[PDB]
Amino acid sequence: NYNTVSGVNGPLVILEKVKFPRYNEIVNLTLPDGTVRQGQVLEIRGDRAIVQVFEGTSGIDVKKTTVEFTGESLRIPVSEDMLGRIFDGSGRPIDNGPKVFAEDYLDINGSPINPYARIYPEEMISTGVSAIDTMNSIARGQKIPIFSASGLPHNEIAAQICRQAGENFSIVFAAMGVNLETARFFKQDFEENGSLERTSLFLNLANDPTIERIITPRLALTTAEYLAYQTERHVLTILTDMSSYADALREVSAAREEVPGRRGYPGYMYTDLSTIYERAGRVEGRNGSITQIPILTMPNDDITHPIPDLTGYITEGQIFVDRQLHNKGIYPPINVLPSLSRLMKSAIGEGMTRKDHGDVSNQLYAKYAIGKDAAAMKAVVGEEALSIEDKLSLEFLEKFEKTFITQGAYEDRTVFESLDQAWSLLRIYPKEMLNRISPKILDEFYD
Amino acid sequence: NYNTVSGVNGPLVILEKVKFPRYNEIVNLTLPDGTVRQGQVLEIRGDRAIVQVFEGTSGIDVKKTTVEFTGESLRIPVSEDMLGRIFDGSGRPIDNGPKVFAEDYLDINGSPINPYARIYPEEMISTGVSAIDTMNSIARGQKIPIFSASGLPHNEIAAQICRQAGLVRPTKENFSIVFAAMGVNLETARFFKQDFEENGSLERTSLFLNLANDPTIERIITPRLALTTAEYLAYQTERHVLTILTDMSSYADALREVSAAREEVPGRRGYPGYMYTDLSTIYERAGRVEGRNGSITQIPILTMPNDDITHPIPDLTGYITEGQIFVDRQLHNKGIYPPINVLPSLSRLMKSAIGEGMTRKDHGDVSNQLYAKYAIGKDAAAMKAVVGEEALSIEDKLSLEFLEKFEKTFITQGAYEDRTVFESLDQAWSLLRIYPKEMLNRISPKILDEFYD
Amino acid sequence: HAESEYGAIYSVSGPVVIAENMIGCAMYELVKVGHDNLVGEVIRIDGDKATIQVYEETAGLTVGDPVLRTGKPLSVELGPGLMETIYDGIQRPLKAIKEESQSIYIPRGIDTPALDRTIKWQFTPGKFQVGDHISGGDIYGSVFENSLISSHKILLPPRSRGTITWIAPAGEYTLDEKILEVEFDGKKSDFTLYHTWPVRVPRPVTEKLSADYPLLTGQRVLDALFPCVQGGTTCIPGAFGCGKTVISQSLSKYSNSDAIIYVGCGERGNEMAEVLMEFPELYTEMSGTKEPIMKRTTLVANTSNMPVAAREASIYTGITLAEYFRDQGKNVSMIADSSSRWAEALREISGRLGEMPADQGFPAYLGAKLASFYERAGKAVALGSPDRTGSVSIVAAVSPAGGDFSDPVTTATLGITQVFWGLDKKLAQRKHFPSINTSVSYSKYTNVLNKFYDSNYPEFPVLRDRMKEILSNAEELEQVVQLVGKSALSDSDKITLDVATLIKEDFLQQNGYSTYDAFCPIWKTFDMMRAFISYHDEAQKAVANGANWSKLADSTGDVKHAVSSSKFFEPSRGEKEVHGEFEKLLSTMQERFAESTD
Amino acid sequence: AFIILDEVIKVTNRRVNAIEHVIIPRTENTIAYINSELDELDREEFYRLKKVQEKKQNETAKLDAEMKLKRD
Repeated sequence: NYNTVSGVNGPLVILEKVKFPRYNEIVNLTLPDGTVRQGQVLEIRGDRAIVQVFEGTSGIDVKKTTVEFTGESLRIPVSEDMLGRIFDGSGRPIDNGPKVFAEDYLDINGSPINPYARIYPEEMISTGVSAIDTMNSIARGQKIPIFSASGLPHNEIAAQICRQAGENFSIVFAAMGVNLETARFFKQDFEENGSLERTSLFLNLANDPTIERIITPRLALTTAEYLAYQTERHVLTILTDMSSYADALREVSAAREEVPGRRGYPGYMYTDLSTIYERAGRVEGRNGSITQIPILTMPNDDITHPIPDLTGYITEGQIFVDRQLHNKGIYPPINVLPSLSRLMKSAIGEGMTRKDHGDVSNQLYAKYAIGKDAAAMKAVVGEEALSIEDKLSLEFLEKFEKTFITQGAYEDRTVFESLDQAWSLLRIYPKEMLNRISPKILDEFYD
Repeated sequence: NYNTVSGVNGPLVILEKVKFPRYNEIVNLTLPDGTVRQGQVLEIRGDRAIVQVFEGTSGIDVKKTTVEFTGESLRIPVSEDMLGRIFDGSGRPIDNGPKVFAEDYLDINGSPINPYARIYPEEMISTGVSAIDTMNSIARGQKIPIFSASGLPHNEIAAQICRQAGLVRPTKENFSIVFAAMGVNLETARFFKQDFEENGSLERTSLFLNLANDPTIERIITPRLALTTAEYLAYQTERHVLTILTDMSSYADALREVSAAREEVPGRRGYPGYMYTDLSTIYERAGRVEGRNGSITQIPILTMPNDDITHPIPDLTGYITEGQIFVDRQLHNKGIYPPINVLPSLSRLMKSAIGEGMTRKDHGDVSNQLYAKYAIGKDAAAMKAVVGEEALSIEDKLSLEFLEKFEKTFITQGAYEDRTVFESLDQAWSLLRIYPKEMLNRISPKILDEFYD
Repeated sequence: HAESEYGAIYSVSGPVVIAENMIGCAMYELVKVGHDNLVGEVIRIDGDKATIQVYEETAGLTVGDPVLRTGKPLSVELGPGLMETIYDGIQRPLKAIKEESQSIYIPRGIDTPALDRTIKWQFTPGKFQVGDHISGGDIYGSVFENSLISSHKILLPPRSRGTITWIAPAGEYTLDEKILEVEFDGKKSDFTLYHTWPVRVPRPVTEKLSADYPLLTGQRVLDALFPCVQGGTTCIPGAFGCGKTVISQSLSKYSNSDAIIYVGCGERGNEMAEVLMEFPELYTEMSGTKEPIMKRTTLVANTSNMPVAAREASIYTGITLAEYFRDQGKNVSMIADSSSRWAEALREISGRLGEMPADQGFPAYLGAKLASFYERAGKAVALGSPDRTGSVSIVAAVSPAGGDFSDPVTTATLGITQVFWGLDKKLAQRKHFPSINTSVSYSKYTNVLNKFYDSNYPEFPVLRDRMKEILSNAEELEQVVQLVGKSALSDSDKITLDVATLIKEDFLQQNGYSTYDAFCPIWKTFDMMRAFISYHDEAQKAVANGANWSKLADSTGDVKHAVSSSKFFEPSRGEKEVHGEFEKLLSTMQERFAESTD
Repeated sequence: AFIILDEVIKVTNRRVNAIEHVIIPRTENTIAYINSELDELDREEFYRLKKVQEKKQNETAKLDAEMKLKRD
């Protein structure tokens, strides 16, 4: 421990003549204002040390502040009594309840999954939406990235998805600099569903420090890991407003004066992004399944930003929300072009959903693509819809857009209902118009 | 005076063995060749100091150079004898006259006007132009720029403005102006000289001329000298003060030059990050002072790079000064008289000089209606150029002929011909009379019944 | 106060001032530097040399000038008397400073009091009894600052709870005089009508509440398309001189809230001067007879010609003032002119500090300040026995270069905003009325706004969605007409285009300089949209009867001129004449139908 | 067939009208604005890289100063 410091650059603090320092360790500091806060040591060099403040370095005197270092890394108090309650960005109870009894204490960083002990989930979890469970198959244990825009109702769609979803499935949420209105709406939805008692999260708001929220996501991640490795139940991890998390990590790397990449991101970020995707996956011998489904906002409604690019390149598949369909007035705006699921492979076919699943999916992709090209042609050329193929393609595209694309947020439909609705919707196009459909699929539904 | 100097790199200087140096302090640099160059202090740290050379570090010995530091901030020898006499960008007489006796020594930096002490824009003026009257009004003491393109008649049209200014303004005591050039051309210098001579205001006005042959520091310092001079005229002299500044583009590129020479972290488009405030230094100085006679009316002139109105220079110009008068290359090659772009051009306060009690109640509504007919005429011109002459509506052809007539007649008057505001309102009422009765939706019933003969 | 905690000036370049030999100064702490004892805020610390950020002009200062650290953070005075008072970047009165210095210019190292200690006000103990236990936020008294707003609450200072000891009697007093004394476990503490609150931390409240109460915009596009409620965050990004300052003035004028806090940042002096000249001339005609716009608002001035840090400082001060107004149990608003100046100021700050830049020159902490400023305001129950429901709206102008959404300002603003009202340069360049993009401006608070407009049994959502659909279909019709021609369309599309033009000329466009269109009431716009929808439905029904759109438009000239004449109208009286005129329009449609047959 | 040949010819002319000052200009403006945005972004990134290289050079100069100090 050292009450003597050398210098302070922003939220980052640096002390001299420090001994037995631990890199990436939990440290408790008492400031001049009488306020006590928690922080993490960034680095240690020679006889000097460098630690960072998660709650901010503002309002602290160098002489009157005392830093007590544990000498060991950050250890979170994972417990099974956290169900239905709430915690803050630092972990403190925000539910106006007392401190619960801890079952165990371990690192918030989580643990690396063994190469031979991993398990590839084929499980099929119904999304409830006609455009979700069908297009990009929702699977417990898989990883589906979510990129949204500014002013986009991603919170409403995610909430409607968690609400029409539900051995039940426990949900763990992780907030990084989440907005006050976002927290209010999420609370309203979670309370409206009645599943709030079966859920728990660590809340770090916008009014609160967002820099201590990076550990909050890690805390919720250790919570999901402890839920999967002990409780043996279906688990879903979610990181909210991950864009603020990337901006904060970028701020931390920028304060370090290290080699900056695009959008101020760190150079070793290649591993860092993995930590956001390492909150998912199952193990051999565990009945439970942990699946992380983070959501972030692509800058200036551009997926070309480092954030959406890394989120898409790392995780398998991504769920996209178009600004046009959201400005159209229709229900949930999933773009069949950009949206995809790598878990839609093992979850299709007989024994999982239906034998007409994959075929109708590929046919849907072809119909959407042909309809899009037909839209470009209808825009460039006249209203005659470019001969025959483009006319049926554009008509079927618009029809599928006004029906199949919008299933509603408050409505929960099965996969069979969406398959039948698609069966009624594909009747406009000829049976020989589908090049993605085989002989068995063409003779599948003649009803 | 410290004769000790340490390093020299590019166009800068560093000295040691000194203390208590002042920010932007005047410093005299005596070189090894006997050359005396004026310079300003950049930064001061401990026993070390760093300053910037105006005349450049070219041809200067390290240990053989001596420097006398005044220690005082940027200082200029302002006086009342500046009227009629010409001064250079370096302050030295270019008129080959004797030593000018300074009435007061004041900082050229300029002092920001207190908000409570700031008086609202009022009255009006006649620039001799219909567009400087009808479309966008020009208040007396207000600040409006002129955005032109390279090769265009910026100097000539501005000359028309400065020449017709004091002549037409009385129709709303001669008006006194101030001419300022920063890193400008010899051809433009001769043109401006012949213009100021032709106006005969050369006796009643002062000129600060920094040639392009001169250094960039002098060009950047010319604006400051003009600021202190115009301030001394609009406060101490208590007279009507017109401020004419030119070649803002040169000062901008030179600003980028100084910003890069220090290898500082640049903002958008390679300019300085303080550019908003750097321009605001001389930009927000314009206005009226309550209780104090006279005012400073800023009429700056800038040149958009590659004739691009979307350029960062013009964008920052609009972001600093309030409102601007655009000169388009579209109408400059049309052969008609001076090319004002109706869309981009706008006035800071066009509501201050309108209404009854100022000029007339037929001004503003006619401006909105005429602007509407012109814009509708432009869109209709595009539509007519697209589909065809038989494919356009009646309003399309009517507004087309109206805009064409507005461009050929209203927009074209003359440079040495100063059109009175009344003539502008009459010609405008006659131009609007060309349109139908249901044509103007921006006009009131009374004005419509009154204007039609 | 003769404490003499002092570091020495080391390196000075521009606005940034690094001072060494001071380990006592804290981060974001107030300090008096230079020989002129200028106020400033220390930023970083390196070794024995702490980097300090000056909020004033550093010109003229020299090495060796002492810097005294207060050790405490930025603070401003909260209470009565600040209203209708212009405070500078140092939070000092502009009129009093100009009168004291006896100069129209701005001095350096000047110290002046926020409020007037010689100012007297009539304060009365609001229903509170002596000896009763009180805490922070409770109203200890009430004073009338203006002729409209009465009983400005004197709040008990923060971090104070206990029992009322010596509470002095009601009467005439000043801001520097203690009106009460409270006994607690911390022994004795003196309580006054004026309470000091830190500018770094906004004035706290009880608990966050959902805002279902719509705030009146007065403009059709601001109330309908992109809606803003009381406590809602509505962005107003615009180009340079696009009427951004004008839209801000219009917003602070026609506002239906109680008070207004307007802090100019890097704006023109002529704007604030014109504001000061036209504030007093305009008087309220509502309740509280004889009351101007100047007395119902407060103005903070950080000039473009002023220091760079003065903008962010005046912004934070305006935020603390708006938070204090929200803690006062009244609906208020913050009008910020050119937040981009404060952002660029942050860019020059992080840039001069040696920190690495990312995009548009700014630092990486921009999002934190933007999101904090956006989530700071809102509608919430305040602290104290009073248990009032307070509201604070945030209105911030962004000035991106060339009006591009790619600018850091536009993105950072759009990210934390629940509502955004965009400004276009297309209709602004043509000297047309207020320009807003129907394909851009949107609001996420529009739903609860529809729920709130249903209280008046108006149709916000229906009329807005119908008009937006008509606008989009007419825009596509514009793309098609521009593609092929106007002869390639049908009667319905042409009706959609004509209706689009009618909605453009007679609805979205309203003259602010006019004696009528300057302010549009809720009932006026609702009746206008309803009559427009009625004429649209009647025309659509008439077109379905087999009549051409042009033939229908032949005898409909009267209804058209009548629909275009609904902009003028009159005062609150005569709404019945308008609704009745609509009825006469439907009747006219029936007459036309009779005329057709035959 | 002649009449239709006229009408269709008009259609072709209309396309020529759209491919002249409309499509071509739109593509030109799009390409120019995209070029400016991309070149500016590359300029910003290059500025970050220049600052990074300058940081490495200054740190290296501090290393050199340390070596000289050790020598002294």
